[PDB]
Amino acid sequence: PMFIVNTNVPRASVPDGFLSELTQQLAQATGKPPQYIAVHVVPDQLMAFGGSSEPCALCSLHSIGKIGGAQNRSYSKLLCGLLAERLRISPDRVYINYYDMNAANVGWNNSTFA
Amino acid sequence: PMFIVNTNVPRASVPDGFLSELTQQLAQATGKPPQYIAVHVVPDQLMAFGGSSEPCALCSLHSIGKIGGAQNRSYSKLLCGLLAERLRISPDRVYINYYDMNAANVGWNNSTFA
Amino acid sequence: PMFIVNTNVPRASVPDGFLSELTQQLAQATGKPPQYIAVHVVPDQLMAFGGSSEPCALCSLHSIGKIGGAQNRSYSKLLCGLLAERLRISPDRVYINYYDMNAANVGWNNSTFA
Ligand SMILES: O=c1nc(-c2cccnc2)sc2ccccc12
Ligand SMILES: O=c1nc(-c2cccnc2)sc2ccccc12
Ligand SMILES: O=c1nc(-c2cccnc2)sc2ccccc12
Ligand SMILES: O=c1nc(-c2cccnc2)sc2ccccc12
Repeated sequence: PMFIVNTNVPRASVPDGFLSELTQQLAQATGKPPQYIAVHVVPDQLMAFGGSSEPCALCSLHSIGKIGGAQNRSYSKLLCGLLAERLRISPDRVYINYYDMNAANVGWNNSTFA
Repeated sequence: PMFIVNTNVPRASVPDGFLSELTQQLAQATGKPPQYIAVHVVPDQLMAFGGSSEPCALCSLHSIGKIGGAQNRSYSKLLCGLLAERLRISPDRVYINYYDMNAANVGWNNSTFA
Repeated sequence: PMFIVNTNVPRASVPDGFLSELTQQLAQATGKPPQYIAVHVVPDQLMAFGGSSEPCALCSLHSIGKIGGAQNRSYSKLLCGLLAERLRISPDRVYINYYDMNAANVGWNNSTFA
């Protein structure tokens, strides 16, 4: 899986350990091995959410499966929780787009997962 | 809705108020209230379009609905117009990818939409 | 087509000709003229892959067609090869998401390709 967070919160506000925590928490949440989890945090972005430049985040989670109604609610609680606690971003200023990737459309190490 | 523009134009060339204008104009164009609209502008990027490093932009618009043939033509006219007028990017050096998101695949405020 | 690479490799380690090399190689691989190809490289990113911050890349390739099981297996070899040689990234620390875009969902030059 791959999780990306884009935020206007400054780099200095991203705690040491955050990438590791996202990796571990996402491994738990998706049930996929941590070695397959990629995480990408992009601070200091020029962003607005609802016209306001208060802290916000635009995120994506891509996974081959493990994406769906109840699962995505669980991920959103988890991930908004982490963004609120670690980056001090209000959950109502976060969007997370979820993508259920076909294995044939995910490349890795000179092939795909199909 | 979420609009992202990645461009090689420098940050200093992005006019004051650009994210506000994008918010307002996208609210009008999509019919969604501006509170729902998130905008993300990423200048100074290392990019090429057609092998040329002249000003260009790669953009995305994600929305739960309000995506379709005629609508996307209208968004393209609007958005290319703004990138041309405000960032001085030729419309023929802009790609905009449109994504119709299922509500269940959009997280917000500790949960997802439906 | 549009190819994006996000990587923790530093900017100074991205060769000046990489965007052009990618443009040319992707034109050959997709069978699309290079004028249609846009490339975006984002270095210096805060990323981890499998919980490690050794060099890695998260990439996407969007195209109106020319996307599919066999083609994506081929693109992965092409792109892993380029990332390994030019950016010194191990191919097992590369993900590439492939997106077959509907022409109606790709904006360009004030309109879409529909
Ligand atoms: O569910 C998975 N999703 C992966 C993914 C999806 C989209 C983008 N990038 C990566 S990689 C992976 C490797 C092994 C086992 C499961 C997975
Ligand atoms: O106007 C509203 N905006 C909302 C929203 C959703 C996502 C991002 N930003 C804002 S959710 C909402 C709930 C109840 C009543 C009004 C609203
Ligand atoms: O049209 C909407 N799209 C939203 C969206 C889509 C994709 C990514 N991020 C946000 S937020 C929203 C909230 C309530 C009612 C409509 C919408
Ligand atoms: O295959 C193509 N894909 C293009 C694309 C797709 C997704 C995102 N950005 C660009 S642009 C294009 C122009 C003319 C003829 C073919 C194409």
